Amino acid sequence: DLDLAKASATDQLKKAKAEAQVIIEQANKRRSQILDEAKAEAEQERTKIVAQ
Amino acid sequence: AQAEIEAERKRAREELRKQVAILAVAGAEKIIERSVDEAANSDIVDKLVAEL
Repeated sequence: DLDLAKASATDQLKKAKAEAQVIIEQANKRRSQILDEAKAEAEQERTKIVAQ
Repeated sequence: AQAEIEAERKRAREELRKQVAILAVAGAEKIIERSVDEAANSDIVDKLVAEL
């Protein structure tokens, strides 16, 4: 029984590592997806002011 | 964007100055050919020979 408890513990830590990677991955994907939209909108703003 | 606005200001200023410059000399030419005579020819030739 003891060993089943040990295995559950190591499995919890494995799941924690997987979720850490997944959440930081999504956070970096969000960095890029936010910055690209900001880049395109600022650049179209430039184009508008220049045309003015 | 501000940089290009300023550069286009400069470029249009130059574009206009060019036309003014060429037309000034074309007008001067036509005026001269319309206004020279024996007196002006004699004056020019005498003034250059006086320093030849």
